[PDB]
Amino acid sequence: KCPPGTYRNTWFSGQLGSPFITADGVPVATTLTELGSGCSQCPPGTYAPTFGMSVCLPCPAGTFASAPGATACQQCKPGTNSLMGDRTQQMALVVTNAANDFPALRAYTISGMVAGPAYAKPIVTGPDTNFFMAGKSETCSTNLPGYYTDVDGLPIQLPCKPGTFMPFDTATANLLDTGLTVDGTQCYTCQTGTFNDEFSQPVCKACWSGSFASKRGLPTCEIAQPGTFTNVAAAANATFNTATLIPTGLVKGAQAPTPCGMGYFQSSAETTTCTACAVGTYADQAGLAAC
Amino acid sequence: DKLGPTVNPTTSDAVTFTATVASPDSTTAVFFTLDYGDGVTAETTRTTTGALSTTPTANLVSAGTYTVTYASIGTKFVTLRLYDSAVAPGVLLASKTVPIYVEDSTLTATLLQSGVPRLNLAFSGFKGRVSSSTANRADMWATIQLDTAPGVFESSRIFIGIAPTASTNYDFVIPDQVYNLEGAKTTVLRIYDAPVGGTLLRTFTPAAANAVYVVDPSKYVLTLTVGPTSVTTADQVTFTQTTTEVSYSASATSPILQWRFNWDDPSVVETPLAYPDALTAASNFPTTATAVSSAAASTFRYTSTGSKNARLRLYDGANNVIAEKIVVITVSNAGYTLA
Amino acid sequence: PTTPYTNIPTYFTFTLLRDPPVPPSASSGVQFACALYTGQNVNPASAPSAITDAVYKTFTDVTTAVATDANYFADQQLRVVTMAPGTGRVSCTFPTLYAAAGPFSPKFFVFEYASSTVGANALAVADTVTSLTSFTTQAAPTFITGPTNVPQRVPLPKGFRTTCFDGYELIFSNDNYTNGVRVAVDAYPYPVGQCRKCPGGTATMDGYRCIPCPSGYWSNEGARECTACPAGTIAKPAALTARAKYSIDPTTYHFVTHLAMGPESCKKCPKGYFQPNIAGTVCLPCPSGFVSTSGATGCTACSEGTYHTDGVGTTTPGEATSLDTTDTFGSIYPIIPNTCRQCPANTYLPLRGQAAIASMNLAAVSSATPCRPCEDGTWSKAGAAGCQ
Repeated sequence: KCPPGTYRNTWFSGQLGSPFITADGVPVATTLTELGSGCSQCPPGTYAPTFGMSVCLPCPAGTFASAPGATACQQCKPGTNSLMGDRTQQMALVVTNAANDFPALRAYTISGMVAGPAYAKPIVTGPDTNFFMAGKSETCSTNLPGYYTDVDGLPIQLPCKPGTFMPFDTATANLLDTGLTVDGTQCYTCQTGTFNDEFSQPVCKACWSGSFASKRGLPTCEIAQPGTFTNVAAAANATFNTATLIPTGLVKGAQAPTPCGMGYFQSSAETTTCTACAVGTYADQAGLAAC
Repeated sequence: DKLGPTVNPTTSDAVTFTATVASPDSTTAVFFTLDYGDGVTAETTRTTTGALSTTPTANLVSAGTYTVTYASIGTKFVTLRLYDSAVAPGVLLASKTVPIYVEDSTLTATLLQSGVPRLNLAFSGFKGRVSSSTANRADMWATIQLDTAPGVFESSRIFIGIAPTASTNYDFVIPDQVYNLEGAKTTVLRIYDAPVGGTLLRTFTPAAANAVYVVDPSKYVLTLTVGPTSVTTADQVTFTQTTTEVSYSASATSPILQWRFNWDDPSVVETPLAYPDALTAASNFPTTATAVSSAAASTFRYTSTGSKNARLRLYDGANNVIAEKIVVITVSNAGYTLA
Repeated sequence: PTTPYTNIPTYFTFTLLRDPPVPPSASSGVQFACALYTGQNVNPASAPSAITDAVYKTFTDVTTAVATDANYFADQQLRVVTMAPGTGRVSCTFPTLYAAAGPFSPKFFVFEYASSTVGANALAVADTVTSLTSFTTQAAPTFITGPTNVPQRVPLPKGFRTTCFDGYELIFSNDNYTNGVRVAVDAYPYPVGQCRKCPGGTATMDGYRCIPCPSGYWSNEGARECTACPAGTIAKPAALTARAKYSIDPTTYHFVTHLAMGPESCKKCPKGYFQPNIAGTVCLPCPSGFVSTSGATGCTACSEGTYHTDGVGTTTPGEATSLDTTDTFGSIYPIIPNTCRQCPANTYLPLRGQAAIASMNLAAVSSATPCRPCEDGTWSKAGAAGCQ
């Protein structure tokens, strides 16, 4: 029988490994084998625990095997995850090699609101063409900004739950306290004056002026109750540039209720400005719902 | 190979053969004979060849009478055999065999594509008729094959049914299949008698511009430009049918898709499904921008003061849109004041 | 092989050969005292004073050691191992803990052990040391090497699914996948976990990996267990080619070259080869004399008065056609002779199934037929089993 870690098929020998290390993006006709038997070595991305088998089976999800002669697959690191291609390659929208078109796989397809005043449903358009987890013929790829991976073994990268946001890198962030660094594996809670009503969000949107938010990690904005107002200028959700699919320019809204001053009321909730009390009626204390 | 009809031959038609012979080693003369699957029909004699050499020589059936009409339908093993001398038995140098499938003329098979198969997306709008001329027919299987390209392979065996009685048509459902070429295809619906192997009974053909064409919905670009947006319920929005240009911009030869526009207001039903301007049915969709209608101008007033999604979408066959362009229009009633 | 990891407790194994003078099976066991010094000065302070075997052979009795004796990792340790009779090779095992990184030089010595005493150098000549290659310990990478893990009770928005079910491998895509065929594209705002069917040749249970079958079997796109190929068949995986543009839906992974897509892949053996097994990864050439028929399960013995050579002169030979081998398989199964021939007049075959002996060079030694001169005073009427 063939030794473990190798194989031999009558219909095909040889290894085609690492098709995302070469710049072109094509496999290599590897023919390495163990001398004594001559059985063909397992292609990078598979393994062979048993002694005798013809086809040696792909690496399962959440695992990897860079070396051809792999006895078994290793669980990806706590931070990173398993997904064909590297992060930048998965994050690349432009192409260089026209013929192969290899470094152009568009795996992100992020929901974020497009550059400019428009708001286009996911910026990258078209079917995801490169999606397999199992085939992993290289080091474990780092995690898409929206998602995260807590434990070592994880088939698919998990999205950050509502009221949380995992930025792309530590420096390329918007609102992070300067005593922490995003290593991927742990998802940081949204800062006061933000909302996040969906998963896999690389940064949570700042609440529109009317509604405000006080506590940390709030899945929805808190309604400005009648008797106050919320004025703020820089309260604009970040603008995902199409060049690198990264958000930027987020500024938080009003953290406090900031009640309506004396002689000034607000009957209607979810309001930015405060209305003056009419003639004949008075406002005795600040924060009065009505006159 | 079979030099006769490109389609798998039926009993009547009778086939011709091409068989070039070459010899990179030596340039001598040999004599060839042709056995047929039904050896009763004919047993050819030994005829002389010339020179041969590395280059292939147009030989065998040039103006010969080796064409044989078969009787039974099935797989027949034609056998070329080369001999050194022209005496029995001689010395057989080589013997190449070739299988030739002969189908049944009685059975008919037709393929219907309901809608235009989109790219990537799975297209289920297929259907197959099998009208048998015989009274009783046995159980039958079919195999869809999307294209004749080497990369695409024949699908699994589907059990279409029995077609037990009469000469009536028996529809069979075809399971979903995914295309990826965004170009013209050559769809082949083969039919077998048994589940595994057996024999070929019919092979359908796209047949001259009824071919499955793959369409990318992304390529289509449609402009709407219909009046203002912020106007109120009083103001009438104007649909300028001449200004709404629809274009494919991918390839010249694409199927036509009738358009249809909706106000998204319950007051008025959706527009009737019609073709682009100055274009008839069963023609190529225009690659350049063209209006939906020649001379039209609609005026609409929204009853309710809400957000209205004026949407124009292209249908074909089944009501499965491939290209939709929506535009939002807002309505306000608080601008008015009287004193 | 040269350099071990820094802080992992490394086992060291030394193979000792007694060479052709292997102690006889009928004898008593022999013992040897393999002793080594790693090079580090973590344990008993200083390094050994000299290289001579005298000091080396008195390091410590370490043959028995519990993991928590504080001596389980001694820089210099001597153990005693035994060769049982009837074996020449011995393995000596020493655990070694390297606290810090740096160049080290392990010095290994071997001594014949007899009656609790340590002897001289077991190698020829006294005071010869097998110095191991001086290495520098590298960092120890952490990597658990088990199967896939699964997270318990994590919140997912709508479609995202941690674990797909039988016959559907896991995908990470925005597009609206139903079953394994997709319905709509670019529906979910972000990409999420879907399930694909898996192509024909493959078959998946508990699906994260979508595994092609072993050569013996054949599969259909969405089956749990990959289907066995019939007895008299091969299941030749049809060449799959590849994807050329990296913007085309991939059938399967990239290392996958061929797949056994559907029952049609189970082609049947040509005449002259039988396939008894059910896996049937390669067809079995029928042995000398025995003769097959089409895809055969068992070779039929050739009758008496007959041998086994080609049958080109005879009519209706059971030879493999060029179609059945070149077109379906190629060059792996050439055309071998398959038929029975009658030996001519005045010779006879009493036994059954003796084929014609061949020759691999013709101009040197000619091949003949294994029938007999038919002892004098007797004749035979062409193919016969007994001379009259």
